[PDB]
Amino acid sequence: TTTATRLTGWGRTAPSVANVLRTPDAEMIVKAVARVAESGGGRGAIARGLGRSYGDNAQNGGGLVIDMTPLNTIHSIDADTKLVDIDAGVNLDQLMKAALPFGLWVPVLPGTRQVTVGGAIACDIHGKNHHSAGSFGNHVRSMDLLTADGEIRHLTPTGEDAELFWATVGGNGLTGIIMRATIEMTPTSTAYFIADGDVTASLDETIALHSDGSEARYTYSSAWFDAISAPPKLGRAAVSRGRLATVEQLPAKLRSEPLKFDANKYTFGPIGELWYRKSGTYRGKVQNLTQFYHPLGFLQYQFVIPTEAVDEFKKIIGVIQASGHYSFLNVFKLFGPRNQAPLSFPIPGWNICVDFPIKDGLGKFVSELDRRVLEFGGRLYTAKDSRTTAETFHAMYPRVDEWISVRRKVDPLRVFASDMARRLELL
Ligand SMILES: Cc1cc2nc3c(=O)[nH]c(=O)nc-3n(C[C@H](O)[C@H](O)[C@H](O)COP(=O)(O)OP(=O)(O)OC[C@H]3O[C@@H](n4cnc5c(N)ncnc54)[C@H](O)[C@@H]3O)c2cc1C
Ligand SMILES: *N(O)c1cc(C(F)(F)F)cc2c(=O)nc(N3CCC4(CC3)OC[C@H](C)O4)sc12
Repeated sequence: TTTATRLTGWGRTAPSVANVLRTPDAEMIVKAVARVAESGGGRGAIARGLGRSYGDNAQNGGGLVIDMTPLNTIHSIDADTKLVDIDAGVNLDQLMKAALPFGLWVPVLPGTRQVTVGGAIACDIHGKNHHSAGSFGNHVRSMDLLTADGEIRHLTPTGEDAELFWATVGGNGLTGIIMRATIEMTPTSTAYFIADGDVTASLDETIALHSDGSEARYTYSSAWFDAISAPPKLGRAAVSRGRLATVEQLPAKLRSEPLKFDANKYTFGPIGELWYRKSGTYRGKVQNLTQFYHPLGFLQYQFVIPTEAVDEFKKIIGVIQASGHYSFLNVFKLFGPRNQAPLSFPIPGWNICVDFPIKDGLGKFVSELDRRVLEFGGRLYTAKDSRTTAETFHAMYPRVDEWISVRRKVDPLRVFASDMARRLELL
């Protein structure tokens, strides 16, 4: 039933060999776990979704990895309660297409639709609407968790078992296997966005745009920013903000199916600077999911710095541009309020995603970035991380001990284990 497979995260780095189970039969998954629990210690088990996490949180070298993608039954969708009851292996793309005809919108979407509900919960994923909607965990009304004792537990965010529910959110698989969840969806009357585009010339302008109160007018906000140019250019951005459109805001051609699923010589001169300002500046543009949300040998790096530490954030950015490591795909956003999950990554503050080409000295440079992020009160994201230390991680998440204590109640014999758990000492 299990196949010895060579696994890696999305970054295609740090491989380890695991016996991978792949079954639609929930019963065989249950017996598998009990089989891991019976054989004493061993290197335990971990669930895996679509493998989109860049790090080592869904591989388990020398142990068992359970592939959850064949558990992809959508059980029910209800437009009146706005609830969706789905297996953990359903992906958000499948969920998005199933839910649209009910006037229901997946409440948190990440940069790719190929992620499982299970993965979305376990990494407590965020998106472009974090400042208005929180993260994925905020919208989960219930989940069924297969715990180390072989029993399936029904968890809810309030009432008893709350502690365990909030340990599972952003718990990277380490409380057990989410089999099934109920999600509350966002009502919508269209599959479209209405978007305002703003272009800044400086980091200080980017920050001001995000501090002037304009952010409250928009449910979705993000920006591509310059991580390469010298200041004051550094941190100039193409900002894209907006909301889901209502049917009366759609052009006529689109009002009958409102919920339809869907370099040159001038380039571095002043004429292109002008083109770039023009084409990035607009009001009330209607856009489908792709145009607005997916507008598009590397090391993905993501951090958030708390809101108040704006000087510190600016400094980190400068260290990056003077580093001699050049990143082109840079996404910036201001996160809103955090949730109660002790290992949830997002906090209110300045979030950035960069992508460095693997080069001589990068490894030791990002270690130095880790220290700055730590010192400035931020954290890195397990979904993006393959290489930080246990000591850095623990200090970045001061509620880790509180989280560890919950995991020890639910998994006393350390039945659930991963490459990340051992590296980050969450085992
Ligand atoms: C191109 C790209 C863009 C991205 N953009 C964003 C973004 O904008 N925002 C964001 O937050 N993230 C983003 N991500 C990261 C991605 O959203 C998360 O890594 C997500 O957790 C991946 O889902 P997955 O199903 O592939 O899970 P995997 O990568 O297979 O697993 C991730 C973690 O979830 C756990 N897990 C999976 N299934 C279960 C289950 N059934 N029960 C318990 N635990 C489980 C795993 O054990 C592992 O710890 C991006 C990734 C890529 C490749
Ligand atoms: N950081 O990676 C990041 C943060 C956010 C936000 F929610 F915090 F704002 C959003 C976000 C995103 O929407 N997309 C990202 N992509 C990274 C990789 C990608 C697709 C989208 O970019 C080009 C390449 C083809 O794939 S990251 C991101």
